[PDB]
Amino acid sequence: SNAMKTQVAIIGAGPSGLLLGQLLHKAGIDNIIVERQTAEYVLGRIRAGVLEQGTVDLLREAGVAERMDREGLVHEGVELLVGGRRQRLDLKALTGGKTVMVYGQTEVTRDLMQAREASGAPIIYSAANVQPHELKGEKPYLTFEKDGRVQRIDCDYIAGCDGFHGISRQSIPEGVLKQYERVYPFGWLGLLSDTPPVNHELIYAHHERGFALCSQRSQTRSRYYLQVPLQDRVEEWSDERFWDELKARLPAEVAADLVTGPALEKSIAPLRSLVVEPMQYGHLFLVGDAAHIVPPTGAKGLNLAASDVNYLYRILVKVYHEGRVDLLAQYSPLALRRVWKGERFSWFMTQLLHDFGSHKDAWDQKMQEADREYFLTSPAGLVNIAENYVGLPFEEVA
Amino acid sequence: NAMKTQVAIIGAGPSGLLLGQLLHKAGIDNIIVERQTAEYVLGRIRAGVLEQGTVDLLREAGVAERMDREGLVHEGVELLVGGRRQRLDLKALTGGKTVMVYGQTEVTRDLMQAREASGAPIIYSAANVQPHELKGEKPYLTFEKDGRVQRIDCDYIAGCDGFHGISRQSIPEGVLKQYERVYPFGWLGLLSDTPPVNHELIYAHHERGFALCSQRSQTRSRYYLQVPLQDRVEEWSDERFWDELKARLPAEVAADLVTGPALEKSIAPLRSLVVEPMQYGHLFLVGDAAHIVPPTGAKGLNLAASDVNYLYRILVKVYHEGRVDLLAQYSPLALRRVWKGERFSWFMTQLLHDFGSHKDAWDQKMQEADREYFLTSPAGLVNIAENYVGLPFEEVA
Ligand SMILES: Cc1cc2nc3c(=O)[nH]c(=O)nc-3n(C[C@H](O)[C@H](O)[C@H](O)COP(=O)(O)OP(=O)(O)OC[C@H]3O[C@@H](n4cnc5c(N)ncnc54)[C@H](O)[C@@H]3O)c2cc1C
Ligand SMILES: Cc1cc2nc3c(=O)[nH]c(=O)nc-3n(C[C@H](O)[C@H](O)[C@H](O)COP(=O)(O)OP(=O)(O)OC[C@H]3O[C@@H](n4cnc5c(N)ncnc54)[C@H](O)[C@@H]3O)c2cc1C
Ligand SMILES: [Cl-]
Ligand SMILES: [Cl-]
Ligand SMILES: [Cl-]
Ligand SMILES: [Cl-]
Ligand SMILES: [Cl-]
Repeated sequence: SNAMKTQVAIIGAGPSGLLLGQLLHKAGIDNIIVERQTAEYVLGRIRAGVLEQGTVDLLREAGVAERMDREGLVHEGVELLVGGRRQRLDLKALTGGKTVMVYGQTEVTRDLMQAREASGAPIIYSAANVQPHELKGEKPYLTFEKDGRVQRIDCDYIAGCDGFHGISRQSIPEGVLKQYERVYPFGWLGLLSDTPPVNHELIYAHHERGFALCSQRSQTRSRYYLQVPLQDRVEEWSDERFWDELKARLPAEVAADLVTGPALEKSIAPLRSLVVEPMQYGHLFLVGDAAHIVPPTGAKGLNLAASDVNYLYRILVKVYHEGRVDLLAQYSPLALRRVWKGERFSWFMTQLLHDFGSHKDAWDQKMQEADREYFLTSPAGLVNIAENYVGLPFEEVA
Repeated sequence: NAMKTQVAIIGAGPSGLLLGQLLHKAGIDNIIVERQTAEYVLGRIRAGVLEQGTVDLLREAGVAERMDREGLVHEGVELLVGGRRQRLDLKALTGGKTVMVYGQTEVTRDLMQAREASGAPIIYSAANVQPHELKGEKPYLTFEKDGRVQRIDCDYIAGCDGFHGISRQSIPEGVLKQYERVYPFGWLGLLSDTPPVNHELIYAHHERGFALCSQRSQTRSRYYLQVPLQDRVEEWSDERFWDELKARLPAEVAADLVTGPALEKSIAPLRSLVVEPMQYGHLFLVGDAAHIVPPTGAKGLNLAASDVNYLYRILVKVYHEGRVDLLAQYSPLALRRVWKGERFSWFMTQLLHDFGSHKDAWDQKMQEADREYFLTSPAGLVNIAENYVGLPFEEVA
C-alpha cells in the first residue's frame, strides 16, 4: 500500500514514546508510534514507581495526571537503613519543599495509552522488524511488517524510544557512538504483592547479607527487592525464600510487622550503568533506555527518560513553531548533561548500599562504610542525597 | 642505672613532641627518644596547613606564641577545574572555622625549643630503640648511644615514630590489620623564596595532572605536581618544574607566577593507610606510625594531633582519676576520626588527580561528574569545606 505520512516517527510505546507523542500531539506536531509488542504485553511490565517532580510536571502538561494525582501518593521522605538503624531523609525539609510521587510506571503507561486512544493519534502495535532509513537524508522513514505486509512511514524526524534492546541505537553506523559502561556483579530480585506496605515510605536497606528495598505502588500494593548474584534465576527463588531473606535483611521490629503474600509478579533485573555519546545521529534521536541505563538504586531510570523527552519535546516545538531546525543539535548536549548527573548519583547510591563481596578490595569496603557514616550523619551529606533523590532541575532551552 | 618515667615516647617529630609537651604540663613525666639528630628532624619540609583543633592544642601546650605571630589565617581555599575557579569561603560555609598556614618545620622547631626550656628529657641519636614487655605492668625501652646500652622503665609507651618506626613492628604477628590504597603517583614539591601566586591555596585539576599552589609564608611558596611513581627528583630540573606547573594552570594564572630557584625539592609517594587497632597492651600508636593519608586533604599532621589529643586526655584521667578503663578507648576514639580524615583525603585525591590507565573509562567519567557536582552544588561545597577545616574532637569523658 501507500506510505503513511507524519512529522515525528516514534519507535517504542513505552513511557518515553507515549509521553513524547502525547506532548507533541497536544502541541500540534503529528506523530506515529510503532511498538514491537502487544498493548497487553507492554502493560504487563512491572518496573519503576518513583516519579520526580519534573516527570510529574511533564505528565500534568501532557494532560494525563488526573489519575496520578488521585491514586498516586506524594512521599515527603525516604529511609536509609545501615547497621540496623533507621535514618529518615525528610526530602521536603532538606530540599525546602520538594517531594517525590509514588505511582506505578504501569499506571503511567496505562494513562498515556488511554489518553492517546482518546486523541486518535495513530499508534501501531505488534509491528515486526521496525527499521529506520535515510537518517542523514532529508526524508527519513520507517519500514515494518504487520498482517503479512511491509508498511512504510515517511517523517521528518525519528525518536528512538525503543529501550535497552531497541533497534534505534543499533541502526547508527560504527564509530559514531561511544559507550561508557559499568556492569555490577548483582541484580535485583523483585516481588510485587497484593499486601500492605511495611512502611508508608521507601526503606533502602544495607545489610551484611546484602541490599534490600521495601517499596510499594499503593496502599494495597507492595514491591520488595533483594540484591542477588548474577547467576541466580527466578526459578531458584520461591515466594517463601524471598520473604525469609527479606526478613533476614531487616531489623526484627520491621520483620514482625511485614505482611507477606503471593507474588503477582516476580523477576530479576541485572544492574548496569550505561551511557552512549552522542544520543543522536542525523534525524534520529535516542531517548530513555535506548540511550542510557542506570541501576535503580537512585530511582532515576524513568526520570531520565522523562528529561530526555523534555528536551527533545521543547526543541521540536521550536523547530516547527519557530522554524529552528538546527536547534536539534543541542539535544544530546542538554540530555547528556542531566544524564551524567543522574548516572553519577545512581552509581553513588549503588556503591553505598550494596554488598560487592570479593568484587571490591578491603580499601573500597572501608570507604563504603565511611561514606555510610558521613552521608547519614552530616547534615550536608543528607542534603547531598536528598537534593539528588528528588531530581536535579531541567535546564531551559535557548 | 635505668632511667625511670611514666610515659616513654618513641619519636621526636610533631606527634612525640606535642604529646610530651602536653603530658609534661599536666605533671605526667615522659622521656622522648629519637633515632635522628635534632638538626636532621628540623631539616624536614612537610605540612603547612593546621586545623583549629591542632591550633587549639598547641595553644593548650603553651607553644603557640611564634605561630600566633608568624602563622597566617586562611578564610578560604580555591579548587580549580577546567579554567573555572571555585573559591570555598571556609568561614562562611562552616560557621566561622578557618585554617592556619604555618610550616610543620616551624611547629617542630617551636616544640623543640619549649622542651629544651622545660628540661623534660629528650635523647637524640638513640639507635636500635626497642620496646619490651608490652602487656606487662613494667614495659620498657632499650637503645644504644655513646657505645652503651641504656634502658627506660615506664608505665606506657607512645609509638610516635612515623611510617618507618619500630613500634608498629614490635606488636605480635597478626594483631594488627593493615588497610591500604597505594596511588599510582607521588607529589613533586618545590619550596621557593618567591611570592605565592595567590594568597590562598589553589588545588588545580588539569588534563595533564594535579597541581597545588601553596605556601609557607608571604615570602615563601610551596608548589606541588603529581608525578608517576617511576620519576626521580633528579629528572626534574627547576626549569622543567616551573614550565609544567604553568602548563597545569589557566594561562591567566600562569602569566603572573613568579618563579625562582628551589630551596627544597623532593618527591613524596601518595598512600592511604590505616592500621587497626592502634594499640597493644601498654603500647599506643600515634600519628604516622598508625596511619598515612595522601596530603590532598591536608589531614596528616592534623590526624596526628587528634591521636595525641585522645591519648593525652586519656592519660590525664588515668593518672589523676584512676580511669584505667579509658585506655581501651584510645583506638576506638582515634580510629573514628582517622577514618573520617582518610575518607576525605581519598575523596579529594580521587576528585583532583589524573589516574592515567589506573582507572577505567567509567571511573574517569564519575571523577568528571564528581567535579561538576561537588563544585557547583551549595551542599557539595559545604561538604568539602566542613571536611577541610577538620571535624570536631569528641570528648573523652
Ligand atoms: C527490566 C527492567 C526493570 C526495571 N526495574 C526498575 C525498578 O525496579 N525501579 C526503577 O526505578 N526503574 C526500573 N527500570 C527503569 C525504568 O523502568 C526504565 O528506565 C523505563 O522503562 C524507560 O522507559 P523507556 O520508554 O525509555 O523504555 P521501555 O520502558 O523499555 O520502553 C521501550 C519500548 O520500546 C519497545 N521496543 C523495543 N524494541 C523495539 C523495536 N525494535 N521496534 C519497536 N518497538 C520496540 C519495547 O517493547 C518497549 O515497549 C527498569 C527497567 C527495565 C528494562
Ligand atoms: C615524606 C613525607 C612528606 C609529607 N608531605 C606532606 C605535605 O606535603 N603536606 C601535608 O599536609 N602533609 C605531609 N606529610 C604528612 C605529615 O607531615 C605527617 O602526617 C606528620 O609528619 C606526622 O608526624 P609524626 O610525628 O606522626 O611522624 P614523623 O613526622 O615521621 O615523626 C616520626 C619521628 O620518629 C623518628 N623515628 C622513626 N623510627 C624510629 C626509631 N626506631 N627509634 C627512634 N625514633 C624513630 C623519626 O626520625 C621521626 O623524627 C608528609 C609525610 C611524610 C612522611
Ligand atoms: Cl509498575
Ligand atoms: Cl551524593
Ligand atoms: Cl538528578
Ligand atoms: Cl539550547
Ligand atoms: Cl576530619
